[PDB]
Amino acid sequence: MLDAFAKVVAQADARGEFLTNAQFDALSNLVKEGNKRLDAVNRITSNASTIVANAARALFAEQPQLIQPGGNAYTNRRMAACLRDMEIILRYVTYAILAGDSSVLDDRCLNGLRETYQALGTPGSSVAVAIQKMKDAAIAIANDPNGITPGDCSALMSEIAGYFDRAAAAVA
Amino acid sequence: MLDAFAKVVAQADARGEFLTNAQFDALSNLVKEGNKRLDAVNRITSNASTIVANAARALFAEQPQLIQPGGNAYTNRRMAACLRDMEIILRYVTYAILAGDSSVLDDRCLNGLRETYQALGTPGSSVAVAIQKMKDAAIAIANDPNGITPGDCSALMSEIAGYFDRAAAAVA
Amino acid sequence: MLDAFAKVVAQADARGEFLTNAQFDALSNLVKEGNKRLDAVNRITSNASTIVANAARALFAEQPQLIQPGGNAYTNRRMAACLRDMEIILRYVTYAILAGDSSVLDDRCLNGLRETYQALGTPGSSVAVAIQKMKDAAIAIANDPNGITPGDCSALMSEIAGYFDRAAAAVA
Amino acid sequence: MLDAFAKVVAQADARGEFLTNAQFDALSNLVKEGNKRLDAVNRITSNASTIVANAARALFAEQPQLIQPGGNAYTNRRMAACLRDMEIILRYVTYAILAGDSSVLDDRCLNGLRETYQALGTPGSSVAVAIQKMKDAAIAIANDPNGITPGDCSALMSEIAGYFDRAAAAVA
Amino acid sequence: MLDAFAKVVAQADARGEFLTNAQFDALSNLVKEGNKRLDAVNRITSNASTIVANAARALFAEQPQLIQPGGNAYTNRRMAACLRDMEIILRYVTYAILAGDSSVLDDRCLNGLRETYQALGTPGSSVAVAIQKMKDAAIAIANDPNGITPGDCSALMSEIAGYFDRAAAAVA
Amino acid sequence: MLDAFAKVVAQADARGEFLTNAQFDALSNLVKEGNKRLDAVNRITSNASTIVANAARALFAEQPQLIQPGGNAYTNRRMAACLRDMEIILRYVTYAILAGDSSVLDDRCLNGLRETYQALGTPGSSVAVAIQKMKDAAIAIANDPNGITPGDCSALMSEIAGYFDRAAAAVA
Amino acid sequence: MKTPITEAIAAADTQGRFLSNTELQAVDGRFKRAVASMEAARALTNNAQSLIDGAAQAVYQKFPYTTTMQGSQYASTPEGKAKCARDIGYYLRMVTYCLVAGGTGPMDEYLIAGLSEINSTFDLSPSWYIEALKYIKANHGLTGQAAVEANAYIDYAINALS
Amino acid sequence: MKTPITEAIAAADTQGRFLSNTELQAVDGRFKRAVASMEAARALTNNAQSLIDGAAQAVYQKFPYTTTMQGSQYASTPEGKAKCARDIGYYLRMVTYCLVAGGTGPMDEYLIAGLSEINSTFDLSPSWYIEALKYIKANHGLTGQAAVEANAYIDYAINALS
Amino acid sequence: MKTPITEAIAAADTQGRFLSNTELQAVDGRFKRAVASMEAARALTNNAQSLIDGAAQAVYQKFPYTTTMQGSQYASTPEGKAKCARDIGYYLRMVTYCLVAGGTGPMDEYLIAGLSEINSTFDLSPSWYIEALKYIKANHGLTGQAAVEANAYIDYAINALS
Amino acid sequence: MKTPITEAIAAADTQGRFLSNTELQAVDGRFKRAVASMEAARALTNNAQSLIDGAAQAVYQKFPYTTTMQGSQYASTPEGKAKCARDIGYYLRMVTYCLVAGGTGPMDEYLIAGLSEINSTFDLSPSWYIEALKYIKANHGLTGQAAVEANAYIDYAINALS
Amino acid sequence: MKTPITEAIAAADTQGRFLSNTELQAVDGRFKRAVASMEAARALTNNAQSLIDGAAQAVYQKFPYTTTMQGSQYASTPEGKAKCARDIGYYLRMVTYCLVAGGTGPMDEYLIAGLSEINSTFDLSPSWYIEALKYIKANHGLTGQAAVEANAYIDYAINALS
Amino acid sequence: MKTPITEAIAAADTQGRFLSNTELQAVDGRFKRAVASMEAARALTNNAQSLIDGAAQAVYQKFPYTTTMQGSQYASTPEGKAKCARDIGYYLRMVTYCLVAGGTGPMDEYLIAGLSEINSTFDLSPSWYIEALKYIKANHGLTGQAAVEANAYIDYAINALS
Ligand SMILES: CCC1=C(C)/C(=C/C2=NC(=C\c3[nH]c(/C=C4\NC(=O)[C@H](C)[C@H]4CC)c(C)c3CCC(=O)O)/C(CCC(=O)O)=C2C)NC1=O
Repeated sequence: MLDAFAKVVAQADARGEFLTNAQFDALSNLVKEGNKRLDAVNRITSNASTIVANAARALFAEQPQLIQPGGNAYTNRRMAACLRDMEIILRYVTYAILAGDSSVLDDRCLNGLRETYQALGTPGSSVAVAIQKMKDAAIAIANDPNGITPGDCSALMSEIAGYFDRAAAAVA
Repeated sequence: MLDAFAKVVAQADARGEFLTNAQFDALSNLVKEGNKRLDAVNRITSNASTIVANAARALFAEQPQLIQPGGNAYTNRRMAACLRDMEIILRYVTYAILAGDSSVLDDRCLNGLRETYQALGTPGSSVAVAIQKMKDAAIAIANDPNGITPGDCSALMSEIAGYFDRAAAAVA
Repeated sequence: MLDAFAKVVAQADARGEFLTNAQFDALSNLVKEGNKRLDAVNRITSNASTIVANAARALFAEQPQLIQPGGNAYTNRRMAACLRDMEIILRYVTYAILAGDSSVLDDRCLNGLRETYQALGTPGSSVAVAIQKMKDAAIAIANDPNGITPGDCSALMSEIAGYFDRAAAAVA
Repeated sequence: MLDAFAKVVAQADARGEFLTNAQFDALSNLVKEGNKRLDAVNRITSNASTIVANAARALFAEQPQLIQPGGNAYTNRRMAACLRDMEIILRYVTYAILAGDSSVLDDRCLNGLRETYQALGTPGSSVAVAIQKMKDAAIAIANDPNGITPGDCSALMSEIAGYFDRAAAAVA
Repeated sequence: MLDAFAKVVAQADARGEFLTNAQFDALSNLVKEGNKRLDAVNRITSNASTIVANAARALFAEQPQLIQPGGNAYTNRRMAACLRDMEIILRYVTYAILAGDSSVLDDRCLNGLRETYQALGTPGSSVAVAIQKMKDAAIAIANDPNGITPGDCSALMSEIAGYFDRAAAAVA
Repeated sequence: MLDAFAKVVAQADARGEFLTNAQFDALSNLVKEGNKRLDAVNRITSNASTIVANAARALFAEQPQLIQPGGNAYTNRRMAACLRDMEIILRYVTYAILAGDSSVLDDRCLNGLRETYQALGTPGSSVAVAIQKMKDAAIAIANDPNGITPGDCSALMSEIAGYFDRAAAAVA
Repeated sequence: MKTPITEAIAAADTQGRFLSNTELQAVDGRFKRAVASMEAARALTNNAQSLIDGAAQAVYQKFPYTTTMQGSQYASTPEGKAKCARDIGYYLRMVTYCLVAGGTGPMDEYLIAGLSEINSTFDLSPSWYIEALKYIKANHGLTGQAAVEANAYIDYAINALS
Repeated sequence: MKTPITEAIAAADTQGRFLSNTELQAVDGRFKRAVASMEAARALTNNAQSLIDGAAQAVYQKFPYTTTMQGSQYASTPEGKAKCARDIGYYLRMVTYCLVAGGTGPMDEYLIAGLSEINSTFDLSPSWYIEALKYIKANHGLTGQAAVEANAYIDYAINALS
Repeated sequence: MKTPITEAIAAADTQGRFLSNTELQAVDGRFKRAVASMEAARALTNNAQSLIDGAAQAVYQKFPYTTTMQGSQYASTPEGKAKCARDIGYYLRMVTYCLVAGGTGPMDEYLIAGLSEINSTFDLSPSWYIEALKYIKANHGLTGQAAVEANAYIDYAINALS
Repeated sequence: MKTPITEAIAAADTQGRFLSNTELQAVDGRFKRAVASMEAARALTNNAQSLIDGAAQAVYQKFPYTTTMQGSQYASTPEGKAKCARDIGYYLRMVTYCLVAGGTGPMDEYLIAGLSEINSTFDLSPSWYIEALKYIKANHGLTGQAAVEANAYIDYAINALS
Repeated sequence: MKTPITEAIAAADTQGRFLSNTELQAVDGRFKRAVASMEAARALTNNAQSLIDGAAQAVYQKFPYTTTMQGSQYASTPEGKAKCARDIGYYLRMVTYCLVAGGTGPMDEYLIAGLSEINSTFDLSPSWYIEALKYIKANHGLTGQAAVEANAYIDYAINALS
Repeated sequence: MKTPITEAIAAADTQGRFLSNTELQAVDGRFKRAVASMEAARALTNNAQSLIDGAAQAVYQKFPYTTTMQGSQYASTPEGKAKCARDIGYYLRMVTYCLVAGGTGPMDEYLIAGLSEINSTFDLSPSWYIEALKYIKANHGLTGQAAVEANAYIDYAINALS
């Protein structure tokens, strides 16, 4: 796994180079914006159970075929697996936010996931919907202006959305 | 693994349905004919060593190439493996008879067997011959009218033959 | 694994045959030349650290791209792996010399090696160069006329070269 | 493990003897009373969750020291372990009832239990109380005259009580 | 394992109590002196190889019997083990310093050590000497007034010495 | 494990000494008598099945209590274990003969054997009898003057007897 | 799926053994008990609607708050009422499948596995379901061994929720 | 017990390594955050009684049946009321211990481990406890980073019950 | 020891489960089959001497060399004759124990385990024993289900020797 | 296949080590013993027919029933006689292969592995084969170290059958 | 690669857990220490050439034989001098990467893993490198916490060579 | 301890097998090679002092700095000179023990195991020892197979240091 700092190091090591002033400046800037990133992770994590439950409930309201007898999330074992997978994907998205790099999400979660769902007969497009609904809820919570020192977390929200989209694209 | 009863349940569960009167009646009928099925399993099993030995001896009499030096059942290790495989296939055929369903035979024995024999250089057509000879001996013993309350076990014999044929088809 | 004697036995066993007088004579001749074979193994093994180190140093002098930052033998972990692989290949070549048969080298070392290097991004043509340089050094040491009872070890040297070539061909 | 039948066999085997007519008669009598034994196991098992919960609640009402901070059943981990042990002991008592022999209870449950509780600092006398309360509830349920063909299950109840007492004696 | 904070919590939990104002104040004071504790760990660790090597060299100068043929630290395997044990003990002493509690040192290192050395025939009194020499070197380095903001680290040095003494007492 | 040569080395290493001329001479003498030792091992091993079977048959003729129902070698599992133990002890005695040292026999076979037999209820005095009968048969076969170049193997026979006695003493 | 027949097979298979008389006795026991089990199955099936509808009311009577409290996990809207009746019907259907199979396998596989997770995640109280099962047990109308069979599987479910 | 210091040690130990600068930075982070954590701990402690008493009422107001329904698992007798207030006080005390330790270790060890088993066996609803925790979160009176610290551990408990 | 009851228990135990109805059906099957099994046991026991004595003669008639050939593994001395009659009596006693236990456990434990090793080591031919068992099967005098029970355990032994 | 050379290699390989002098001494021992082993091999080969034909008669003389008794496992038909002579020739050929290889590997791989299973399944008596091997040992015509080599592999086979 | 952030993640992941406050404190510690670490990184980088060139001379002054002795492992030719300066520059670059990452991961992965093997195989003395590192430590020109950061990673390397 | 005899035993033991002819050939090879090995052992022993004293000088001549440089790891004091001569004598004694045992076991156990750790920790250069071993090899005065034996164990040590 890499974090944002490790990734810049790795790139410099393969060139045999010390960091440039621009590179140093870019890492410094990440550090200076780090309280925003810690708030986003704390807020999402703190609301994880409702983000998952609410998105699940909505999915199944929109896609009743998934819970009808014979559907992929019918039976309590299948439902529990489906709920697990939502919490897993959200867990690895939040690791990516803390690290500022998608490598942990790509390597430990998304790699081979498409093929796993194909072999099972799980509908990846429906997984993607679930993801998208968690993304929307997560960003809303992360970027709530109440109860926090005011400031602009827009770049960070774009970065968070990109991780969720990356996940949704990898399963559909 | 499924037995005959489990298979009807599984089919009803995927439709979200209680059993119908026809379904109930069909399972009742299996139960009512169960002493025949227990006799067939007891008789075959009780004669397993001779069913295997006699079919093996006949195979090698008809196919001397199998035991000549260089043949697939030459050397005591290869002969012991060949004899083992006959007893295995017969063992899983008798489980299928007790269950009234081929699933245990398909899943634990026949799946991948064709490919195993191809990789080894074992002749599956010759395995099939062995099977057919065990089927004939097994049915003769199962359906012997001496020493048993008289009745008609013809449907059951057709069912038993079908399991053996299923095995023979999966290896050739 | 087979040695030279085992290989003749295996061939006779698949034909169901006792050995012929020509076969016996050929094995006897190997035995009679065995002191040469023990000298060759003792001499190569006794010089293994320099055979590896010297060939490595030459490789990297001729192919500086391999050690530059980003190259496959850059970083001490990659260099240590590269040195390990040289010692492994030399180790299994010397087993083949003792046995008078390539089977141990083919089965335990060369099988799948090409594919391993492809998956890694290791340059097999450069591995082959390394091998060739070890072959040249090994033969020179094995066939040094100083400090040994004089005689003709030319057939044996051709056999040794063939094992090294077999290795070099399997990786490129 | 032994059942009642196995135990008589084992005893005869160490003497090198066929069974006597008295021995045969005693086993026959067990068989003839077997519906009572199946009812007792079905009734106890069917009520296992309340037998455990009710005895636990009573224990802790009588022995508040066990749940106060610092007590052996304070913290949810310790409480869950204590509840587990009650269900374990009841489980192995019901196996003994089905078998008509204490060997499974002695060998798989009671052996070493006293020493386990000593090393932990668990009060075995309090475990014994728990057991006794389960025994009383179990027998009451087993021997309820409502909803069953009438008959005398008194000998069987004495046998069941003896297993529970055996358990209670082994832990205190 | 416990740290200083965990130990106060554990004690309060077994009494069922919230912390007192005195307890809170004592933990606050540890936090306020934490830069000293981080300096001590960084300085000792940074010099670990020389602390071990220098104490070892002195031990063997004072106790030549340990390295003479037949002695417990004669042969390179025994010497390497002896050096390992010095680095282990120093490693677990530094964990104890970071935690402000001996539990990690007691539980993972010192428990059973006396008995291990008795079974081996290793002289624990000589191990103790080694420890004492590392303690003296460690404290000197930790409490060096050059190159650090001036202040009084005397209480901390007494605490560090006590961990080393605890180790030395446990092996002799 | 040690052989005769290793044991002399170990003793010299703990004194820090090169070998003396007497020590060298004693090892040379072992080498010079080595064909006798190889004959003894080849002869005993070549007759292992009858040495075991004959001693077993005699044991049970003299000690019928061992095979009567309830006896330690009654039942085929117990008999097979008893026969196994005879072959094991003979196997490790022959390793000791090849090595010229009892260490392999002591360390891999005899250590803890007495205690194993006590825990089982196996009669060690009867094991000793079995051993003694194998010793007598083994020595007779080893020291048969027919079919071998004539010479005096008396010292070697005393050494072999001592290993068997050592075994018999360790189990009773 | 756990039935007396697949248990017998699995046992022989784990030991690499042909079926023996120990196993064929177990199957005979299953075939003879099937008379009572199938009586129970057919009755429960025939009277399913009334049992389901009665059981749901029993829940609501024991726990009136479930008919009033705001939230999607309660039966205070038409959608919740329908989810609840659906669930109770699942439980009864699983009881009928156990009786048909001769064991707990269908309930174990389709309902018990994951049950704790489901109830916690969707805020469904186990005691709601226990109440429905107690109603079915009191009101199924069976007697003799058919009643013993139905009650064994109902009480299994109750224990799984406790 | 999981704290930032015992995590740092355990990490170095699993790799057989001395502490490095990676680990000493983590401890410094803990020492600097302790200022907010200890503010939160002391406040919650000082106001424990009122928070506990308020939280129990909030439960009873959300779930009125718990004050009326017959059964020992409810708060319809004096003994039940006392069990409930006792439990709520355990939860708050565990929050204070997390803030003191700098991590979840105390709550994990003394309360979460076994929590699902306890609630199921004694028929205690998770949602009762979630309601009490939501009250504490709304009413603790903290702001700034002290509030972020208290809420992180309260919300951890809520998630453990969900 | 493998019996239908200890199999049922072992199965529940491996899964950490109370006994369920699947297991109690298997035991009932055992209790009902015991009627035939115990008929067979008592008959074989009552007629043991004559069966044993007849079976040994059948061996000697099939394999006459066993009465003449020199060697302790043969029945050409009084001691050998006694060993042979003793062995045949062991086999029949083990058949009676299987019928009493309701399974193969007694024969498995006391005779089959180690059987191949014993026969090889002492140069006892399996076919001698098969012949004795075939005689017992032909001559036990049972019919109906008692005969099915006796023959199942006799044929088990034959298969173990083949 | 187990030979002194493949044993030496396998040993070094298991430890990830180059060959050392310990291993090269073992090979030299093999090369020097090959003089006796190859004498024995060539003799046995040259006289194979007469040894095989003599050995089969010795079997029939020790065990006359094998020439008369009805059944395909006996030598009472031309086909059985041919199977028996074929088998004896396999055993002798395997002895010659051991002497050529310098170890038991060929006999272990091509004949011993599965031997117990084969003899039991086809009702072949081990003692028949032991008798044939004893004849070969008594009648091979070798002396000195060639005889020691042949006898070591013959006696290995005998032990494998015992 | 080992950094305080990837350690925190890996810890939560091994336990299958979301990040908690224990982990976010460790990251904050890293973010605050980065001020000193980045000062140190930039300084070392800016003055790299002079540090590298000075350090190599210090080696040669401590160990004069390295400038005269014949052999490719020494700095007695232009090619050797260049290899040595190259190596010293690798070590300093790895120190700068540790300071940038906030941990030992870059040095561990790119230089320490395999280091003992490399030095032994190419006959490079560890003490040469220790001398160069001691020079860098004495002459980097840093003070305060920037100096503590640089020295921690320099001394880590020294310990790895000892 | 690894010798050709304990290797042969260990091999048979790992397979649970009696010794076979494969193993006894390996021992014979050892017994015949012992003639050369023991010649070499006795010579090296007899001339040990002069070899040790010569070898130490060769080190000092190749690496003059070792006689001047300040530090306890060098031979610039009487104590260092004595440590160095002691070490060289250990290496030669271990060579003599290998020749006596017929394998590498004594050197493996008493010197090689831990060797890398020792040299690194005490700052002893492997190349010092290689130089001493090269001197012994050039100057031992042996020829023929005795020389091949001595050189095999000297070169083994050299490889272990490389
Ligand atoms: C411990 C392991 C071991 C080894 C290593 C060993 C080697 C060995 N090499 C030998 C001979 C020899 N070795 C060679 C070899 C060569 N001659 C040439 O000029 C070549 C360049 C070279 C090529 C390989 C020669 C020529 C002989 C004499 C002929 C023979 O015996 O085959 C001899 C016979 C005695 C002697 O002449 O010194 C032995 C025993 N034996 C051992 O037991």
